[PDB]
Amino acid sequence: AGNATEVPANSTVLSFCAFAVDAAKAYKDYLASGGQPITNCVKMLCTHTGTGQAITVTPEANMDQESFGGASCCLYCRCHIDHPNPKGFCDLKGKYVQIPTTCANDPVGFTLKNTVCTVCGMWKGYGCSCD
Amino acid sequence: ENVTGLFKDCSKVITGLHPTQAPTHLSVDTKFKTEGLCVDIPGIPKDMTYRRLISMMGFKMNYQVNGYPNMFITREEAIRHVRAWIGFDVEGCHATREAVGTNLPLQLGFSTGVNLVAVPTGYVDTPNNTDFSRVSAKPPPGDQFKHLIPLMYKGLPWNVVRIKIVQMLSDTLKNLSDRVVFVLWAHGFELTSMKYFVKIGPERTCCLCDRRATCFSTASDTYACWHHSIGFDYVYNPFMIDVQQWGFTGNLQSNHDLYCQVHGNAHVASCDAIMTRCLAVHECFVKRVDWTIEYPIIGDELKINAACRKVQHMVVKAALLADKFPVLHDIGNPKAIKCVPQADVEWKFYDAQPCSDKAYKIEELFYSYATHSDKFTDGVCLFWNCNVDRYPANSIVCRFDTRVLSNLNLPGCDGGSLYVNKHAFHTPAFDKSAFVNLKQLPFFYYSDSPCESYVPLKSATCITRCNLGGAVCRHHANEYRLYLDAYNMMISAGFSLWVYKQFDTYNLWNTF
RNA sequence: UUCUCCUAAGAAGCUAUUAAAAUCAC
RNA sequence: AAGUGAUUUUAAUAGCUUCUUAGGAUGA
Ligand SMILES: [Ca+2]
Ligand SMILES: [Ca+2]
Ligand SMILES: [Zn+2]
Ligand SMILES: [Zn+2]
Ligand SMILES: [Zn+2]
Ligand SMILES: [Zn+2]
Ligand SMILES: [Zn+2]
Repeated sequence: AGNATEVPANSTVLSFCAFAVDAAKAYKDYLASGGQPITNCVKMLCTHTGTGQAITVTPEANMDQESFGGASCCLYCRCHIDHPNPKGFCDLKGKYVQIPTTCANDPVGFTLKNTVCTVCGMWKGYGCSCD
Repeated sequence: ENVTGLFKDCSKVITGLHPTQAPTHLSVDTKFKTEGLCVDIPGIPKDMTYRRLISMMGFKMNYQVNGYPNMFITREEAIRHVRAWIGFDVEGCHATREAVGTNLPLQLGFSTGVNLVAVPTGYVDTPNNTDFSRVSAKPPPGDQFKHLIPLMYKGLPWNVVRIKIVQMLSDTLKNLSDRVVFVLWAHGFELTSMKYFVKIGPERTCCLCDRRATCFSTASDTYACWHHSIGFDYVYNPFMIDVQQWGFTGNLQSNHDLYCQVHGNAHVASCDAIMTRCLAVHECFVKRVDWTIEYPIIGDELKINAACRKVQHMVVKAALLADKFPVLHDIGNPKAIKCVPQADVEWKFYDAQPCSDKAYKIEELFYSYATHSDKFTDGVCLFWNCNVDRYPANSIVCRFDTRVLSNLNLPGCDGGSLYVNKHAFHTPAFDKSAFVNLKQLPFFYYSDSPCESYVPLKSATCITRCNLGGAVCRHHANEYRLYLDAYNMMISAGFSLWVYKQFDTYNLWNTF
């Protein structure tokens, strides 16, 4: 009884960021030890012709991004632990995220290490042209 | 099967979730999934109020990372940390209303005999963050676990029973070892129930100290050893062994009672934790003294062993030089180490089994009373640290009294206890029926060393020509007091000397 | 008549999926 | 109304091998 929501490939990296004091730094280091990054993420069938921003309520990406399901990428909403930012709310859960396809094999590692630029509205560094 | 029962949504809501606010792909309902990739439809919006209990059952700690020390250890490094075994059994309830298909821990019990009774809580999934709140439970249907029915009403919130644990481990394991090795049987629902009080991470060090860090604290993000862990929530990096993967078939109560018969309310949450390590202790230590595995020094290890060797070198020489025994038997010494080399008796080594040497012609023999009641009739048999059920009528026994509890004497199987002092001796239960043929030993000191030339001591227990006279010499007063210190320290350590019926302390006097 | 290949049929097996039946641990 | 798994048996289905049968065509 109960709908299942996890595949056995992640069963050994979610059960290791679950028990961890800081599961951000404890997942950066999991990849370095030859492990494989988190899969089974949500991938949206957008049109690849949209204003590519980090977080938006509707799938909007360029020809080189790929809009994912926001929650799917927040590692914390993916191993069901507490979010570290004040008040404990996820800035992703509920809003589509668009990852550069250069790294779209493991978005869950992208959002953990990159950062959204405030006024440029895009992924700081991967399009943040703040010259 | 392509799935797992881990984080399996346990709600009773029919439909799935929106593309966003969906953890994985298998969780987006069939209204959105089209051609292996989800699509957004503005016809239906995302949710704003909902809660979906999450089943944290089926954790797999088979990871490995370059710094992170692993939990599950294998016997040979579980047998080296035997001072830090804590049985662990958690008995749990179910989920009933608007949530079905999951267990969640209710009563926890460790081998310290400590039932803690948490409240049924579980990680629900608000549309913003994975919460941690009460969920309505239902005691397990049946009768063998009937005691769980009136217990679902008298619990504690977790953050008040996460600190009862660390204030309980850090009382037992405070002065035995520097880690915790949960000796758990199922391995199943005992990792669903460690998500709530265990963190892990790279091996860090006690703040304010230098021992290994084995506690955490979400208030002041800082670690501690067992000593400086006052008011600390989580255990740090606990190791844990799984006992039924050592190859046991059948439930616990019928896999334990094959050996021990004094562990008994076998379905509560803490007598199923004492059976969980009384069965790990037994079939890991019961039948050998590995010798090869040294142990760290907790305290008094040198002095207790030195006092034991002194008193053993003492009493056997006294008995031999008193009763003029022609031959002396020996049982249970691994090598051939003659305790009194300056003797006339023939040291026939009736060892239990040959141990790594044949240089001294040690014999192989096992001792039982009904078998060897009339085999040894000549001389005296030295049963130093022997484990026989009953001792013969001519012997010098030193048996460890297993009813004394200390940081050395860990609890063991079948009433017997594990005395881990530089080695692991599994002495069986200390019963009075074993000493029906013997008596206790009086305190005394006898030496043939000539007297040489401060508080005057007058005690008839000391046997020296100087104290026989009016004035006691300073070449025997300090010897008497040091021997008294050794004797009392050993007796407090827990050994118990026994001697044959005809032992007369006066027979030593006429030797002078 | 022989060889190869193709189409179909029948057989047995392998692995994959679905359903129920039983057992064990929890 | 529906506790968690693990391995078992059969049935239903798909994929593939071999064997047999029939058909077609090539070549001697
Ligand atoms: Ca269990
Ligand atoms: Ca139990
Ligand atoms: Zn999140
Ligand atoms: Zn910018
Ligand atoms: Zn410390
Ligand atoms: Zn027992
Ligand atoms: Zn003297």
